[PDB]
Amino acid sequence: DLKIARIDVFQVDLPYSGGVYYLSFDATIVRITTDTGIEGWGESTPFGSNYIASHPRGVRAGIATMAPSLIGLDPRRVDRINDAMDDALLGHEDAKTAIDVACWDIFGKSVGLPVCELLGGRTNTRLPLISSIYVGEPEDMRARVAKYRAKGYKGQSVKISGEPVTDAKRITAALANQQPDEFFIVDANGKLSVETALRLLRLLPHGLDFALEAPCATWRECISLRRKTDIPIIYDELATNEMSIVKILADDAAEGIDLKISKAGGLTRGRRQRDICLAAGYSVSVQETCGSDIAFAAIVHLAQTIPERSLRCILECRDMVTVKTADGAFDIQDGFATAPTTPGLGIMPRLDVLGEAVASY
Amino acid sequence: DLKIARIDVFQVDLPYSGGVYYLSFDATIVRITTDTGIEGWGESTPFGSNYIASHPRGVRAGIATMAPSLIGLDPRRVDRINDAMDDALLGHEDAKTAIDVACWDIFGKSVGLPVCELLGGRTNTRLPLISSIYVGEPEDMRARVAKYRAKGYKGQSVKISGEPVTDAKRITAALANQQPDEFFIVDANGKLSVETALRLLRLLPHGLDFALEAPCATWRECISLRRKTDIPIIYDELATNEMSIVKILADDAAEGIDLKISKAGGLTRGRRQRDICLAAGYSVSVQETCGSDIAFAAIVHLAQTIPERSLRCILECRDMVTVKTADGAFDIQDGFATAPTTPGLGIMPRLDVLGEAVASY
Ligand SMILES: [Mg+2]
Ligand SMILES: [Mg+2]
Repeated sequence: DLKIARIDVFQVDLPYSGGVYYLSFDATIVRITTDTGIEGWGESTPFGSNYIASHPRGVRAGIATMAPSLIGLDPRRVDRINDAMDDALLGHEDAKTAIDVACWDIFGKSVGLPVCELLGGRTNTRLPLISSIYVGEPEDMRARVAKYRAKGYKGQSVKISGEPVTDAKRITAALANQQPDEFFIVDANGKLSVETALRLLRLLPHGLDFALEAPCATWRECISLRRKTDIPIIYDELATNEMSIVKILADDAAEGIDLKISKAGGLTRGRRQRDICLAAGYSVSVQETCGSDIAFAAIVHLAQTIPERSLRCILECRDMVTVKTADGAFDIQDGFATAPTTPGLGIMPRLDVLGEAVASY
Repeated sequence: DLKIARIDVFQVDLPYSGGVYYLSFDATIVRITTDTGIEGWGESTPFGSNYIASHPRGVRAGIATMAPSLIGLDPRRVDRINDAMDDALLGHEDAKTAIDVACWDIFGKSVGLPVCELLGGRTNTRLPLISSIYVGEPEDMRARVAKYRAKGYKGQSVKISGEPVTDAKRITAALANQQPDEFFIVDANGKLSVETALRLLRLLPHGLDFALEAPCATWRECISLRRKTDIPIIYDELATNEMSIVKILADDAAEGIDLKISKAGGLTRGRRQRDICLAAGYSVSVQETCGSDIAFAAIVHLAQTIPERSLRCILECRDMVTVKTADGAFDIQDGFATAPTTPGLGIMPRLDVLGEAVASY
């Protein structure tokens, strides 16, 4: 009754809004067209190739291997589509993401409903945006946190380098005037060894309220650290597909996850993981490795289905870039947003920015 | 004093010697040339894209992302080369493999020594080849096991489907006349759920001597099963880089591993893992996902450095294909082989078979 007739891949250079990130992004955007003419869009944009086992060339290569096997399938059967992608290629959540998201776009358009409504129904609360406080001198970090607070942000992500003594001063300053209505995350991006994590935690003065995200690079190290601290731990890099989330629960390894759409594998896997976390009482932040307006659409729709008490902000990933790839109303107002109310993802890509497809199936 | 001047990538179709595998291979071969003219070779050939998170297009895409960063580095500093590959791209052991192996080839040629001698020194014992018994009717499997026994093979790998009742009959028949000098492996290739693994193990009659390889798809399932059985367990698909091997030890999860060169990340990582296993008392089989004569060279040199008591056969991966990519003397004789004694890997590629490079850096 409805079949995938074509899968087109586009490539877009997305300049970094921060100029240069020390220690532009190559975005992969996919358009799926059904036999009836409905078009759906999805995106997968890795944060370089050093964040997790993912890179731009890898995303497109993965799509090339899977795409042929998807032609003729019903895009509305999102779980079956994912089963099919899994049968064609193991892992590669980053390559599967854009395809899955596009199917959801088509799905919503086919029944005339916003994606969040097909994901269980939209909540009646707004979505808090989270700030990104890059590593710098303690006072600089504190000032930037203040700038965001003055813009209405209620969530802040403080990055650290991995050098415990200075990091301690950075966290102390960054949280200097934290308020009762703010949620703070200290993100180590897997840069701490257990030794360094313990040294950092022991150096911190009392009174600092935050959750520690991605403390160490490997599962073993994070578990080892978990046994020696009472600080809330959030998995990000190590939280990949739904099988990894179940492992977190089996190991009582953390208190929540940073659910990045393209690391999870799309909205379908995002839903699977959402339900695992909500069933367990884990907190969930919805973000992305990186991405334009299209990737942001997926973030907002998934987040709009997570009860406020369980949500830990969302990342307006498009803030990381300077090129607009699509139009959409996300109702942004002083640090908060809400999912659109039109069919599908609620976005309309700018074909001129996408250029001609780099691949077609 | 010695630097990488060029990295060329070749692609070779390798027809399956078994005709068609149910439920040809695309081989990636790399040639590294130093500024002084020394050439080294390496290979990475995935067993399709369903075995592990690896595919042909992915191997080459990974090389494209890493290669530029390697130009100018000393190929002899194998561990530093691997550190550099890690700095350019996380994971992707499959893409790193061919480059690492080629550096070892260069390394051995530069000092006029076989790779196994630079890996710690060759043992004085022969390397037993292992058979591959594809799934079939019980009697057919038993007959094929007999065929290999009659050829002098002392190692046998019996594959199963994942259907416990029939699998039990298959294992019973396949091992019907196993001898005192033979080592048997039953490989589930991660196809058993804990439920199915338990049902299979409970159905088997007493007296069957074998080690169970890759029983379940995920780490959690394998640990769960480990707690409910006393059968030796060997990790294959889940044994990836050295960090995973340390995790096996931390979890007391298995008795040994199936070390596949391209899954491990090359000879350097192979050495790292070898030492972890030998230090622990874990058994080690040296194989490959798939591969021609070049990939086979890496297998033999690593295996020739593992004490006989700890080795669990090697896979003559080239037996899986019908196209010869290089000449080399592996001293094959009735189910046994030994590493060559000439410099480097001891192989000379057939340039005519490789065709023109598909990529150059
Ligand atoms: Mg993070
Ligand atoms: Mg195996």
